[PDB]
Amino acid sequence: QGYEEGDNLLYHETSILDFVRTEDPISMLGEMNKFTIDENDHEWKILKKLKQTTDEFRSCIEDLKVLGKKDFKMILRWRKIAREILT
Amino acid sequence: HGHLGFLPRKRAASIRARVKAFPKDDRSKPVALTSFLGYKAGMTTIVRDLDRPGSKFHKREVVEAVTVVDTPPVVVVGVVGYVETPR
Amino acid sequence: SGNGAQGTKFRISLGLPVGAIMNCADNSGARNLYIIAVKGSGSRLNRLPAASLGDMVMATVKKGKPELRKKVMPAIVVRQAKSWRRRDGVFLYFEDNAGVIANPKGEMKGSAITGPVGKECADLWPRVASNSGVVV
Amino acid sequence: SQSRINNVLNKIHVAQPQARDDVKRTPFIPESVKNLKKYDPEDPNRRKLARDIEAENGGAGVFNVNLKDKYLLEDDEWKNDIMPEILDGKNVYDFLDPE
Amino acid sequence: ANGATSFDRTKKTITPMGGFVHYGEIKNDFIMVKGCIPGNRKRIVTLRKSLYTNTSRKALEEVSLKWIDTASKFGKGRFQTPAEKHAFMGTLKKDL
Amino acid sequence: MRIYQCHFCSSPCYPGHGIMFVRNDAKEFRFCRSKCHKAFKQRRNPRKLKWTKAFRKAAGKELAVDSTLTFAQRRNVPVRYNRELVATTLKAMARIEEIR
Amino acid sequence: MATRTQFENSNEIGVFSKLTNTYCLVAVGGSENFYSAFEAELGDAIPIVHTTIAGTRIIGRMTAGNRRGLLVPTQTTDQELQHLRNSLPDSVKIQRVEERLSALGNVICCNDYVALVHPDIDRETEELISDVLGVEVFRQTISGNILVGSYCSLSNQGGLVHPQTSVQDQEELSSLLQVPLVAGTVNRGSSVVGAGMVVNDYLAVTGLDTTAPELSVIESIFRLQDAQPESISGNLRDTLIETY
RNA sequence: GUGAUUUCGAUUAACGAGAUUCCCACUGUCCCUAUCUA
Ligand SMILES: [Zn+2]
Repeated sequence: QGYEEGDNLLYHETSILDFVRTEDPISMLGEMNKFTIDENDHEWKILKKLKQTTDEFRSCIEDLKVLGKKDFKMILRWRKIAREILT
Repeated sequence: HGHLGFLPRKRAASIRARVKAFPKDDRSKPVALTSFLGYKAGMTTIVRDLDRPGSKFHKREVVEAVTVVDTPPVVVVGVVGYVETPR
Repeated sequence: SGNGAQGTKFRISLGLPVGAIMNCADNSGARNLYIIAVKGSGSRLNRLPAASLGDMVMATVKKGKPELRKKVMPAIVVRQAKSWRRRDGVFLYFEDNAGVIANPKGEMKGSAITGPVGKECADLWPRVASNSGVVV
Repeated sequence: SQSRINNVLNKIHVAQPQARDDVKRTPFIPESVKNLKKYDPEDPNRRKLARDIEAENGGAGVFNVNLKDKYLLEDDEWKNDIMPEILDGKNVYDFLDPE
Repeated sequence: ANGATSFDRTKKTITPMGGFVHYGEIKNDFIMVKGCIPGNRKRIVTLRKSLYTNTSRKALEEVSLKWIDTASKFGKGRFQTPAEKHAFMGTLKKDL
Repeated sequence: MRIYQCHFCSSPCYPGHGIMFVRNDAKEFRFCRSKCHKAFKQRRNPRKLKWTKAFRKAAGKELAVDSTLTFAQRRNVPVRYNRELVATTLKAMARIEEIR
Repeated sequence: MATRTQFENSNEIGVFSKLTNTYCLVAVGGSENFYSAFEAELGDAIPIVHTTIAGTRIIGRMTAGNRRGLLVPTQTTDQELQHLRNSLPDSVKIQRVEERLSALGNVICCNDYVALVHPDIDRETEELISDVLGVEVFRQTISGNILVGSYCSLSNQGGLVHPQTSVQDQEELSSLLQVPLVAGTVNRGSSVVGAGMVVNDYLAVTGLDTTAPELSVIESIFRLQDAQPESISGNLRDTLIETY
């Protein structure tokens, strides 16, 4: 059905913080390719010392359109934990 | 349908196909065999570094299917003379 | 290879018969391209003409702008889902089927192409090569 | 006609820079390019061109130019050498590096 | 080094891993011919000299081979030699 | 030529072998065989599939970081051809594979 | 030094060749007429390399660089990288980049001191440009056109952009580049100008269909003749007005 | 003799192994065949 007018590279990346803070994550996960990581950001410095941040979370985050629904649900759980931390 | 020059579509009289024309002889050249016998032993693939001026694949490498024919040396065991006749 | 192409074109597996709708990958304002004919197509009885990567077809715009609709125009196929063999040794394929509008001389109507363009199409059409951002 | 005047400007107008500080951006012309003698198409003693070499050897479509002849190497005998690339499932170029 | 070229330094013969299917290894002289020929494996074949002096540049051009595929033909072969297969997989249970 | 490695299981990909998929974001996934290609299309996780080098290195079946393993990378800066350098490379490759 | 030629009867010299001040890259295909056309003017002064990029001939579109360095896409093979390295002198850096926008000639419009790049390229390739080519990177769309390298031919002396460029865009780009700019055509009215012609500070090559007025404009902006300054617009003006 | 009912000879909801033109979805009907089991 064609391509977007404002989309040149057909590449959509946002911030893991933007994912954490957005209210509707379903459409974002549908229309994102990657979640970039900043190691000089204090929120990410906080979230680096968590149980689910390490292991295969980074590999599942570096790409999105190869993931399965189980990987996506794990990502949703990680964002949920990050949200909870945030007379 | 079909190429009418390959009729009739009958079984070959032998398993070894006959050579029905040898190269035209040139008496000045040294003595050489015109033909050899081998056994077909499978196929494989090669990468050829092509040198073919004029081609779009000049100075480029292509992948080719090849056939391997097992050819141990043949043993000479006889000689037969032929005379030409009006028949 | 018709008029406008650069040199000889080798055989590539056919993916897009007549009556197929592909994406339009340029910024000309078309959304799809419906194939009505394939240029340089040898005739065989009871066979649908089909197009491959690097081919020039004649297409209408089923979805797009009202000005661009209703008119048969030349297009060039730049992506095919059907896998084809590259002579250096790879079988490869793209995610969808995509083409770009063009004039009879092979010049691109739009300004740029979005997505990867087939290497064969880019090396055959210099204007496609000029307007490509990603070539495989 | 005054209406045609507005269309002239877009093509005839040439815009200069504002010189943006003292950063020097001078045109580079090589000394060999400077001292190169102009090629005269009808001149007896002129350098032999690549198409001339092709015509002398085979002509277009049959001549086979050696692309290793203009290689700049520490040794000239190395120009006609095969560079290996596969060894036991490894790419040689991957292991190729100084020290 | 039947299957080794100037570009591929792996010392290996022409025989693919596991042998040709329905035909053993090649331990004699052999002819590698471009393309396919009539017949199937094990069939006796006759190779004849060209009947005419070929006027094609194809008959003249030298062949420089870069690599010969010696992967197994008995499946989706990934390794050219058993040494490469072992170096990839590593140490298996029966190696210890 | 170039020996690639499978995007799924990391097994070597030789000329003609396997299949390549080019995604719209223009990155190329090379698969050594249709097994890996079909698992990718099914969207299975190689890090979960025990028969892949990704899983093995993730779970500790084999070493992921090593002095021998640092020798081979994709060189993006070419070096001038030097016969002595090539011969030294050919020796060192065998030595390194033995040590590994 | 403005000359005309064709590659296999094609007018797009910028597609099939790359010209800088210290080297020239020429597609290998066909015969040696194109190579010898370059060599007749250039002499043995600078390297002229028959090169192939990923098995293709579109090297002025797949490759980017200037007198200092050369950039090739990820699709470039090791053999081609080695061939380029053995051909060019060590004074030329040669770098292969992992950029998703592979058509470096299209996505980078550069010269010896400043690069105009595609807006959406990444910081990694911007840093690579600034490091290997020794230039300053600017994300800018020429008249709102993707592929600045395709729609603009640039040099240390001047620049030719596609005619649709607005006057404000011309002024802004001229200030960012510090070379005089002209909106103009090539190859009898072709908008794609960088991909239609190669140019460096002392030579320009364009398709055989380049008309005399277009050739004069090109030679004026690129300052090929020593005697003619940037001010000859006041002397070509009558011809240009009569043409348009 | 007409065949529900209503409204203005026309009109009418519900229903139909009744008739006709298209749409989505789907596909070996087809391009163009190929293979497996009994
Ligand atoms: Zn697998």
